[PDB]
Amino acid sequence: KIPAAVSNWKNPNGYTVALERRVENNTINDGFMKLSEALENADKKARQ
Amino acid sequence: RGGISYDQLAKLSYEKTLRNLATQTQNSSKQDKVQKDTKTGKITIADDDKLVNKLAVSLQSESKKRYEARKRQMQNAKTLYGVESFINDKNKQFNEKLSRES
Amino acid sequence: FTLLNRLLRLIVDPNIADYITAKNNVVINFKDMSHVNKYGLIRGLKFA
Amino acid sequence: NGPEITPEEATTIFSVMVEWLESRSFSPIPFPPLTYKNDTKILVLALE
Repeated sequence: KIPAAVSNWKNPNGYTVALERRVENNTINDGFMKLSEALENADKKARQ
Repeated sequence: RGGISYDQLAKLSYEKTLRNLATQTQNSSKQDKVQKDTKTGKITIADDDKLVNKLAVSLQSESKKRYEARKRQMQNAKTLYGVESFINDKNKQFNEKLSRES
Repeated sequence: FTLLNRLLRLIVDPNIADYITAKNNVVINFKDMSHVNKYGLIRGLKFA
Repeated sequence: NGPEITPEEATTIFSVMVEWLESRSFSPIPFPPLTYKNDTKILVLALE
């Protein structure tokens, strides 16, 4: 069974359809953890 | 679950009409050839005027009934669903198709 | 930006540094196409 | 793929900059005072 075809771009006829017919998972990487920590620590060391 | 292929459906309808016909026969019991020309091969088959009229009446009647029931589903169909905004009838019908797609 | 924020911390008060750092992450829009700018510099800012 | 800078290289960089900014004896720039003597003059140019 083929669903209906509803586009954001065009409604030539004027069919009014619910907003949910018009209307991501992955997280960060440990690289961000490492980098933020290194800048944090080296910053502390330098300031001290 | 579910759908049915166009053959099995055809058979079922055939049986249904057989029962209807057999009921005409019983109620009619309660109320109570081949010639081919030599010149041309045109075949002719003797016919009873009765049961032909009854046939035409049967077809017409069933067509009326189907047309009417579908028409009642027309009537209720538009009067039932008032939820979402609609510009015209055809919109509301389309969005009911979207209710069928769910 | 994780680095920019720090190297601007050295030179400038953390208020302006944080400001600049945030200003570069903005949704970029060309017609249909849109994406957050998560990485590189935007050279069009007056202070870029 | 995460950022490409790595924590080590980042630490090296930040260290370099700090060493310079001490070598110069640099003052982090002050955020503009609520009252600034030159503030009006700068504002006129930016609007121009």
